[PDB]
Amino acid sequence: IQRTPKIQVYSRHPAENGKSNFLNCYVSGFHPSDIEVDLLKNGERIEKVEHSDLSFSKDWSFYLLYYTEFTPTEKDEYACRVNHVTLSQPKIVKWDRDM
Amino acid sequence: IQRTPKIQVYSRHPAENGKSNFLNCYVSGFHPSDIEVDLLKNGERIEKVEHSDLSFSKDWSFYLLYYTEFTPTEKDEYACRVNHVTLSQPKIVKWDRDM
Amino acid sequence: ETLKVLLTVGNPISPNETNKQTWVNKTIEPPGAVVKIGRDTQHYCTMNGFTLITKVDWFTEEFQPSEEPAPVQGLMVLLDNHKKADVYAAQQYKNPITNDKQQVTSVFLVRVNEGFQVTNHLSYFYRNSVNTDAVENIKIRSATRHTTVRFNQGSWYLLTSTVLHTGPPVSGWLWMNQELQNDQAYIIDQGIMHLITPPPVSSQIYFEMAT
Amino acid sequence: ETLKVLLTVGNPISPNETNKQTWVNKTIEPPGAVVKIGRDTQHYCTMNGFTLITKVDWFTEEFQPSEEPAPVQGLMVLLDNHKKADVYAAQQYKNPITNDKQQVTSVFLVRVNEGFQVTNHLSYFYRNSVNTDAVENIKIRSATRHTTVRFNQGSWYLLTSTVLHTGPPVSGWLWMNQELQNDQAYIIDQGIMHLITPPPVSSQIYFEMAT
Amino acid sequence: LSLLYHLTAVSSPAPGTPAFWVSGWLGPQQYLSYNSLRGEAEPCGAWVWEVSWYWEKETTDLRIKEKLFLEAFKALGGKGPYTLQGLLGCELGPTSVPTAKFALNGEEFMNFDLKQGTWGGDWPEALAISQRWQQQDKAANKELTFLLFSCPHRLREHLELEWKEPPSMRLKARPSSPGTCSAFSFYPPELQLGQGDFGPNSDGSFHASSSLTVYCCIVQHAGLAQPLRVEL
Amino acid sequence: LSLLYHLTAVSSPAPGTPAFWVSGWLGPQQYLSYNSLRGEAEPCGAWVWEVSWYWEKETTDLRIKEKLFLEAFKALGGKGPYTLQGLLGCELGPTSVPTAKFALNGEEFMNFDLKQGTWGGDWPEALAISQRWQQQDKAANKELTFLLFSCPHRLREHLELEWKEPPSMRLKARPSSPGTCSAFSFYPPELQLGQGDFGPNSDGSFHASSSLTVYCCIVQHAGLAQPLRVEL
Repeated sequence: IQRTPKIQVYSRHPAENGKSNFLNCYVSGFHPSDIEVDLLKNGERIEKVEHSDLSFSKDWSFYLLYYTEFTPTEKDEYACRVNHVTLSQPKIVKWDRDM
Repeated sequence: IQRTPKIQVYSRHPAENGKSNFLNCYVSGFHPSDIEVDLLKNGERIEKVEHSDLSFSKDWSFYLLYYTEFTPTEKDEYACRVNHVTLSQPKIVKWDRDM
Repeated sequence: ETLKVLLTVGNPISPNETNKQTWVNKTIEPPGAVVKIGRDTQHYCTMNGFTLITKVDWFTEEFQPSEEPAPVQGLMVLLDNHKKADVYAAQQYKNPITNDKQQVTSVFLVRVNEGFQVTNHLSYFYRNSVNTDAVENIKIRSATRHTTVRFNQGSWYLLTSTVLHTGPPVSGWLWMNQELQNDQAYIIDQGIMHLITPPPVSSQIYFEMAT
Repeated sequence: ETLKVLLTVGNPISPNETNKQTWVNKTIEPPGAVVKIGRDTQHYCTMNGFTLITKVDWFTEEFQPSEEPAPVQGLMVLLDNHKKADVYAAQQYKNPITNDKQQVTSVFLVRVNEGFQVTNHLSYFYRNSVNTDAVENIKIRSATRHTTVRFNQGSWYLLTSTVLHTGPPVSGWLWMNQELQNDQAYIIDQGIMHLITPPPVSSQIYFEMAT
Repeated sequence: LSLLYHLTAVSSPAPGTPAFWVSGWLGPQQYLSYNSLRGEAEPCGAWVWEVSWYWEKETTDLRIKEKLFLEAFKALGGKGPYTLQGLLGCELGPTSVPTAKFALNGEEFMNFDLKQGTWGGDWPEALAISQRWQQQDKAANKELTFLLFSCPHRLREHLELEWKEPPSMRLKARPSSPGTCSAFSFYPPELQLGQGDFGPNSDGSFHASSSLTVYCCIVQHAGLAQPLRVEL
Repeated sequence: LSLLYHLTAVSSPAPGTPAFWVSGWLGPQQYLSYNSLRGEAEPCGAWVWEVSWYWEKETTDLRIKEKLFLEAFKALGGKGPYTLQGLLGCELGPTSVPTAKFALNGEEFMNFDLKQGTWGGDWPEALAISQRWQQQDKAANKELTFLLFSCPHRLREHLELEWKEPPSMRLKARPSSPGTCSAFSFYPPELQLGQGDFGPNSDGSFHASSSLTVYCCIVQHAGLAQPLRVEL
């Protein structure tokens, strides 16, 4: 089968300007496992990025977390660019501070 | 076919106590034409009764009018007793003054 | 004799369309404006379903290629006291509903000998849904659209009539003239399986009929 | 080879009853809790309709008394990765719906070799009514009741699956695993005519199938 | 308006009851009566007041219709009861519109075709009765003359009906369940007001009564210049 | 709780990407990692802090699973791409409940029957792979020992998880169309609040966020003694 990835963008801690924090792009429920994910600062690719092990849920759909250590400000925009087989166009999901 | 008779009881003129008037028992929409109808004063058969010719409407169901010359009072009850093939029990329809 | 039949469904008769609800005649009056099938005045029924048939394959009880039989003598399709079609095979299905009411559906395979059109009060079956295991029945809409239905000379048609009979079950063919009943449960039976949505064009429908 | 078949309908499988709506499986998951029919993991479909058959009459293309054939090699009915029934004949019906979506219904005549029961999310088709000539479609309830359906060893069953395929029409047998779709129009076709209300007991249903 | 004849025959009339009776109408008014017991065409209503050739001709015509109507029961295989009803008449078009329909035991089964000058019908009952009437001397010929010439001309002569009568009005409140507009003695019968019903009076007028489940009532009639309100 | 292993193999991995990787879990926490590129069973999270026989035994076991998972692709007729997923583990019943299911290209097609000590399935793909694994030396024997003895005993040993972490709460009002309650860094993942979603954090905690189309928010978590309200 083939399934599209559900993408969530959220921070480890509530966002305060100036303090160090973590940014998470949780991609879940996709199949097959082949997936390409980037974290973006102002539309540019962040190179310091770590991702957890690729696992799967009870329906055999893969989930995996991309995270980076970042310092939020009110002029910096963050987003997650995800590309998959079920996507002829890669999706970019902007980061809302409170979600 | 067989059809049950619709029975209406009404007076020619608006009912005033003491004045002579006419009482009508319009039986319509029944089939076959064999029908037995009586006009009742206090549950007893009125003998002075006239009925019009037996005709039929556009659906070939018979209609016919039974009428008598009577003087209404507030202590006299009038009704119409109709018996037909479609009726294992003859129906008695009391006369409401305003209908 | 019992003949098994394979009816090749043609195009839907207007106002029926390919992927819409099937419209069937509902009312049975005025008597001259409706299609009647029967022997005499005390033995007839009024059609509800009409379906064009483009090819008929004839088989016997023993399933062998049979030739088109003669019309059953006596049965006819009439419009305003005038015969317009011959009946070649027929079958009646009886199925109990409430232990004192049975759904009786009569199915006639006819060939129109003289083209005609009628203007009847049509309707369609429907069944609502509820979020419970409660029973939902199939009923007629109880509303009617007045529209023309046309039948062509030389064409073959499948006509159906469905009535609800109260009392003890009847033995032998039941003749009964009755419109489709409002707020009354119906079950799809052997005779009205093709009256929900039109059968696909050139698809085949099977019957076991008497002649 | 093409075999024509006469299926004698038995009693409704619980929770279906004689004069109620027909309940069919709707969901296709969890995969081990639903009935699957197909060749392999990339070629199978999940059943919706189930109907007990008490007698099967076999005929060839030339309509002659045929003997019960061997199961079609490869096709099987499985529950949780275990084969529970053999398929003896099958047929697939394709009918266009929206010029880019087709309703594809697969009908399988099976014999259960090992008794089993499932607990599925059932539903029934329905069609609302309006006082207009507007089109009313047939849809699934979109609500489900979780209940057990039982299949017995040695019995014969008629299993159906209906999916909606988007794109160009497919040639050859289409294998597709898909639940019944909410708020989606369906038309009763050659494969689901018996899934509105249960066919009368001992009545016969006809098919033209491949083996 | 119209000139219509209501023909009725019964195989088993009640004792002291005609087996075949006729009523003649000119619109909503009845002018002619006939039955097998009397055998006479008799005037009704205001038409009683004036010649003799007209009523003598009608009496002989209705006797022939009586013979054919009773003959129809014999044409059918004898198995009672039977009821033959006939609707013969016409209307004065801008021309004429004839009407000729017959019903057996309440079931419409026959007419009189105007192209082929005979009684039309393919029911097994309409093929036997139409035969028997055709097998009578000049029976079909007279019917075609009546439906196409005699009835339309007789209607034209009479038009060389207009009497009006306003309806007395009453509105009363009955004891409605926890939580009636009637009109008396009006003519012509055309009148508009819920669940109204309609019926005639012995004098030739009409009576209507509509009640709504509950305000004033409105009545429109040809005897009233303008619609009139009704008060409790 | 549970001790589960997520096995995954791909016929065509991306460049610099393992063709077979494993994740070991004790409930919601991952303790083990493995992949074909490294070939080593490595600790995760707080489990990195302490013996060697246990991890050495796991590394050899996961290498055998790697050989069989790649062998499964050969058992199927070569036509890529392929994805083999496996779910092996158990739970400590009041006893034990084993789990052994496999999926081919996302389709569940096989298990490990405990009565007949082999891999069960009647699909044409499950008859070839279960054969090939059975055709390997003592492969089925070890699986039965793991699902029924090794996994339950290993869970009993570890129970001789309890760490709590209350969720930081925030409630904000976004520009709703003309006319969001989130919890950060909580553990255990069980937590209740509209259209909530749920996801993990890199540190092992969890994050949830529910927003209702419009008021206070209620949160219940194992780290909180009693449910706590939330204010804007």
